[PDB]
Amino acid sequence: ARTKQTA
Amino acid sequence: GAMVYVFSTEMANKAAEAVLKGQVETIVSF
Amino acid sequence: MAVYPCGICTNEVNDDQDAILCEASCQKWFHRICTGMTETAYGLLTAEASAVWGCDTCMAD
Ligand SMILES: [Zn+2]
Ligand SMILES: [Zn+2]
Repeated sequence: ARTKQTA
Repeated sequence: GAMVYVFSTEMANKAAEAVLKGQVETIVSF
Repeated sequence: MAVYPCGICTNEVNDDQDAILCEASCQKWFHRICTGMTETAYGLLTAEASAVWGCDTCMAD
């Protein structure tokens, strides 16, 4: 899922 | 992969707790 | 003025905040805290390349 933690 | 598995917050929270306990399986339906 | 107003609180969703995109439907960003999502659920969803999240409103639809 797309988060702010996504690389 | 092409599949997309859709989580609610409730489901994600529950899944997360189970993952920590080593319960990683969920049964696909539709 | 916010570029990505939180789907719940309406405050800007910054890059240095835990936040998730409602990819299920509405495509708003939501602060993790606003959604009631745990840190662990947030890390899990991040790591799940095939998973997407939907906000409560979108999932109810
Ligand atoms: Zn918010
Ligand atoms: Zn939504």
